[PDB]
Amino acid sequence: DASFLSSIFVPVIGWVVPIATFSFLFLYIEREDV
Amino acid sequence: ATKFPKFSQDLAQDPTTRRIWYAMAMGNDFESHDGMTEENLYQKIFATHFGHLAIIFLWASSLLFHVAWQGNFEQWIKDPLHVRPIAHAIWDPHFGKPAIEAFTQAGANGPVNIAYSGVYHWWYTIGMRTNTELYTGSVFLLLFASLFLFAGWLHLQPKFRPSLAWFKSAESRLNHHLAGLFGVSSLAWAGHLIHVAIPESRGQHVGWDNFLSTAPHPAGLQPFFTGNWGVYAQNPDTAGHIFSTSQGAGTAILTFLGGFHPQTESLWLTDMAHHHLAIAVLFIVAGHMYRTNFGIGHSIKEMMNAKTFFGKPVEGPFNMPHQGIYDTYNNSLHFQLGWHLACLGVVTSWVAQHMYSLPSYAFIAKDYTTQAALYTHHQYIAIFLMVGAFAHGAIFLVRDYDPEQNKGNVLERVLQHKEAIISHLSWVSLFLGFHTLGLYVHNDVVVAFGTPEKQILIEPVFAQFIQAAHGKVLYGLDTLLSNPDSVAYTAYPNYANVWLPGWLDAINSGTNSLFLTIGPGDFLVHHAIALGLHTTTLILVKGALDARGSKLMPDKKDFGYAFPCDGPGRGGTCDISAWDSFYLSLFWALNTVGWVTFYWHWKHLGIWQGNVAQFNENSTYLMGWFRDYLWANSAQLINGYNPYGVNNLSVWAWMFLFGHLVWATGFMFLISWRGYWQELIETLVWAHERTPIANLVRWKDKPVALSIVQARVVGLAHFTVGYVLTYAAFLIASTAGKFG
Amino acid sequence: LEWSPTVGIIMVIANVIAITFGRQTIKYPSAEPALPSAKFFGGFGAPALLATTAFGHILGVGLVLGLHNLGRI
Amino acid sequence: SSISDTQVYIALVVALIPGLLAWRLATELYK
Amino acid sequence: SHTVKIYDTCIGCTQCVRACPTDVLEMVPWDGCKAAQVASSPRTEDCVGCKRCETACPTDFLSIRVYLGAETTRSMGLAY
Amino acid sequence: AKPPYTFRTGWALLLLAVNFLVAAYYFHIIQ
Ligand code: CLA
Ligand code: CLA
Ligand code: CLA
Ligand code: CLA
Ligand SMILES: CC1=C(/C=C/C(C)=C/C=C/C(C)=C/C=C/C=C(C)/C=C/C=C(C)/C=C/C2=C(C)CCCC2(C)C)C(C)(C)CCC1
Ligand code: SF4
Ligand code: SF4
Repeated sequence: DASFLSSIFVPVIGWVVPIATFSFLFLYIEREDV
Repeated sequence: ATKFPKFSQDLAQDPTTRRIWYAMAMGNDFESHDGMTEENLYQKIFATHFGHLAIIFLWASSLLFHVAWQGNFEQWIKDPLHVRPIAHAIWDPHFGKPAIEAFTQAGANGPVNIAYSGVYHWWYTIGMRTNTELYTGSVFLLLFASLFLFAGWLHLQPKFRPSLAWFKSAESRLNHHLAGLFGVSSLAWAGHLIHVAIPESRGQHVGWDNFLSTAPHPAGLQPFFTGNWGVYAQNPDTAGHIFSTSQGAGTAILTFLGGFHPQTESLWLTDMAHHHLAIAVLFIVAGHMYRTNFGIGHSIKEMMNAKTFFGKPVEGPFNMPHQGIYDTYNNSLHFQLGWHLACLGVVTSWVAQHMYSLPSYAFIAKDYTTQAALYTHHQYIAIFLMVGAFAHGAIFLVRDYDPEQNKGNVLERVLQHKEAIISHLSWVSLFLGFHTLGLYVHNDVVVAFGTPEKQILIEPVFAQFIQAAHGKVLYGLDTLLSNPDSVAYTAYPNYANVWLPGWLDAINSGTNSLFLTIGPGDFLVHHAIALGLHTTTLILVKGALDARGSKLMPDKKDFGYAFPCDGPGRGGTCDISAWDSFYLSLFWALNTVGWVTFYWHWKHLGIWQGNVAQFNENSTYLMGWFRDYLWANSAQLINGYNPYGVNNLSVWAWMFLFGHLVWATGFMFLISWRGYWQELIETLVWAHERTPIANLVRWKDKPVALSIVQARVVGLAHFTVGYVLTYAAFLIASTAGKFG
Repeated sequence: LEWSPTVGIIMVIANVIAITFGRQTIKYPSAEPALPSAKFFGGFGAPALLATTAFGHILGVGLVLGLHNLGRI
Repeated sequence: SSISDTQVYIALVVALIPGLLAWRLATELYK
Repeated sequence: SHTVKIYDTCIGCTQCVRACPTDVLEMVPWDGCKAAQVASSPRTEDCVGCKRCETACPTDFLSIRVYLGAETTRSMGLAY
Repeated sequence: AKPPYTFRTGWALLLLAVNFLVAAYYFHIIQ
């Protein structure tokens, strides 16, 4: 009865991972430290 | 420099948005990273090999996990012919209720995707029977990928970084790859087949719980050491055998039967076990050839530089100068990469050519959409690997080749007459193209004018002879294996061709893809295939051999592999670099695999309906292709959704339109070039700096149009993604709509 | 488990494996009472010799009881 | 029908191990 | 910036200096040709990379060459 | 060098002879 995991993981993969990933990568490519 | 990307001070100081794109496209080019030595190059590559390998094993773990948790594998065991396999579940909030109803298929509780990769046939053939076995496989691959991830981390540590001498020790790596990675891995696969896969096919459960108890053969290891090896071939499986059951099951573990199993229409498991044992012994024997720390063996470098043939002076092996070829191979990673991509692409084509003809997985020869997707998959992977082979040959010739160390050898001789090679490829390509197109257009015109008997129809008598040399009685040539009086049939001094009755039984039944009957349409499409291969080779070989310089640009090696052009002068120099022959050849390669997969699919789609006459009568003119293959098979695809509703082919309809869109978007990058878009973006920059409230924010890095080479990249990537996704949607939906 | 010469040869094989490991990786194999041959023994003391054969009996008893528990011997 | 909830939870906990090892390897390859 | 280098097969016909839209090139005294002058590229930071100098060069393959390198605001030709 | 070209035409005649052998099996001259 672990079919409820999809309603967690598919929003995480579709929204949380892109927002966190693109936020990291955007602030990293605009950073002037390294 | 002081900012991303860290590996390029030149890119890091770029003030424009080009910095980001070229940072992405140069991230895996470790040689062009700043401060890169050769030892750090090899060490970094070794670690990325481990990480990549872990990506592969996590992927295979995913396959096992989704079939185990979401598939219907245990229900598919009891009926592989009538049950649809499940890939994974669908969780999509965008689906309406008719869509959710349309994908609730294959006896599933909710919406699911059907698997077309044949992983059920493969896991069932090699002995898996339950969902827990798939589960333990996936967890084992999770820990196995953990092992490789840790190994790649560990060989970046200072005590465990290998030396540059370790990487360039080629004879030890060849001995270990031939002996271990091929030989022992094939021996262990024979051990798996004999211990697990054959007893599971005979109804007997063998697991980790009881394999140390269970002997595979009732005379276990006594006739092996006494030399009475024929005991393991006695009592094979009968022709009344039913797979995964005890009825008709023999006790033999190493047979030599030949042909296909009668029920499953695939190769015998005992033949495959005997196969992997035989080539295991032979690869282990091969892995003792070269010299290592133990004195005996061959030095490949002494074999290249050898100049005497039993006291008679020669130029080298086969009287050919090979001095420096060892160092040319061993010191260049691009020579090695192009060479391995060539061999791996040939092997990938050879896999695709043998998995439809000689299937090895139980009941996969009746799963048509799987057969189609697997052939087309491996042929596309193979043309990509061949294009990469010649691309890295060109990168070798630009970056890593020197003619001083290769002075007088065979590669320099090939460079010395490169215009002869290129002009003869040009001649063979024109000579095939004019006449193949000419016969097609002749046949089109004469069939259009109501007179189809005026077609130029040419029998493929040579390949029909080869099929008759294999025992195919249908042509009536009465040659080597079709002639029972022949010495090749009887094997006159020894009479030991044990494979031959089952082989002729398999080749003379017309109910499989084992040497399909061929006619004039097969002739015409094979010369289209030869045109495609020769022309793709022309583009690739020309760009490799002109990579260092041509008459239009003699100093081309001074600019690298990929550069836009040499400017407007000397007539204009668009697409002059060696990278541009990659670019131009990828079109010809996709075209070629389009022709071979159209031909595969339409011939087999005539087979699977009992109407071979459609292909045999209509493939000789191009309207027959355009009408009976493209137009006729796409109907149930394009009705995947319509004003009346939806069905299970609606993803394939949406993907078909999607692939057309991505392919057509590629034309924008391939036709429109840069300065148009740069002049456009400049007015956009003006408007953003003049627009109030929008003036509050702006860019940090300046908007510029994509570069010329980047445009060719983005356009070709669109073209190929649209090409693949369009043909995949059409292939899967046409075959799965006509055959479930 | 009735005694057969297969049990004898698996005890001898475990003794040979243990004397192989005892020759390869004992830190001090040459103790004070040495063997009279010291050429068929590789160079030992008598206590290192019967240490290796006692560990071979550990391995051999474990092997033959495990293989009897499976069903092989 | 399928595998249980305990097996999916155990597989996720096991998959945390190549996740951590992949994080270390990707940072080492950059370093 | 881009790299513009002048090879010794120059004949000093000054056409590269005239073709240059951003004043990279100038003519300096020399003695290896009849015209007693080579081209020289001191302002390669102004070089946009358009290669009009290579179009203008009359020698059989190019006494002058432009090697495209790192991009700046000047070499990309941005007014913004 | 080698105006008779005796080495490269030995292998060319050998390949052509193997070709005539396969063609001799084709036209049923040798069975
Ligand atoms: C017995 C010892 C041994 C073994 C097993 C290996 C194994 C390997 N080495 Mg290694 N190596 C060794 C000794 C050994 N090495 C020694 C002594 C040295 C020092 C000289 C090296 C130095 C070395 C380097 C420097 C590198 C490797 C690499 C590799 C990997 C190759 C990539 C791969 O996945 O191949 C897998 C290939 C096969 C399993 C067989 C070939 C595949 C065939 C073509 C397919 C056809 C078979 C069959 C039809 C497939 C069935 C399909 C079905 C399963 C679906 C592989 C894991 C590379 C690597 O990845 O590093 C991590 C690498 O960079 N080796
Ligand atoms: C074993 C295989 C192998 C290996 C190790 C390499 C390794 C390398 N290649 Mg190579 N190559 C290969 C196969 C391989 N290639 C093949 C098969 C081809 C033919 C297609 C080529 C063609 C090729 C060219 C033409 C070039 C290289 C280059 C390079 C170097 C840098 C790569 C880089 O940074 O790209 C960065 C990676 C990216 C920018 C990612 C691009 C991702 C592509 C476009 C796919 C993305 C599409 C998208 C995700 C699809 C999904 C969309 C969805 C809607 C469905 C590196 C040495 C370059 C080089 O440095 O040579 C000097 C170079 O110019 N290769
Ligand atoms: C019935 C209609 C027909 C038509 C319309 C054509 C049309 C064409 N043929 Mg074709 N051909 C045909 C029948 C036909 N062919 C048949 C039945 C054969 C079998 C013998 C050939 C064999 C053939 C060859 C071998 C070649 C052509 C070529 C050509 C093209 C140029 C022809 C020409 O005279 O150029 C004017 C002539 C020249 C520019 C130079 C002379 C070259 C000629 C063709 C060969 C002379 C060499 C000599 C006789 C030794 C021959 C060697 C050969 C056996 C390999 C043109 C597209 C040429 C081609 O495709 O090149 C790309 C070419 O090389 N054809
Ligand atoms: C339908 C599309 C199409 C066609 C027919 C061709 C045709 C050709 N390409 Mg090609 N190409 C195409 C698309 C196409 N390309 C695309 C999309 C790309 C990607 C950019 C390329 C990239 C490409 C490269 C990079 C190369 C080729 C090459 C070739 C030649 C291959 C040899 C051959 O077949 O000779 C036979 C010729 C033909 C089949 C075409 C012309 C025959 C016509 C019918 C002759 C009769 C004309 C008749 C008088 C009617 C004219 C009416 C008029 C008077 C008004 C040939 C000219 C290679 C080449 O030039 O080799 C030397 C080469 O190097 N092409
Ligand atoms: C049929 C048959 C047979 C035969 C076989 C054969 C003999 C085969 C062959 C095959 C082959 C023989 C193949 C080939 C392949 C090849 C290729 C695929 C190539 C490629 C190449 C490349 C790609 C190159 C590259 C480069 C460059 C360009 C530059 C420099 C560098 C390099 C070199 C890398 C037998 C007798 C067994 C039996 C019966 C059947
Ligand atoms: S590339 Fe352009 S700016 Fe540079 S020297 Fe030539 S003409 Fe002048
Ligand atoms: S055009 Fe060439 S040869 Fe003439 S002055 Fe300029 S660099 Fe010299």
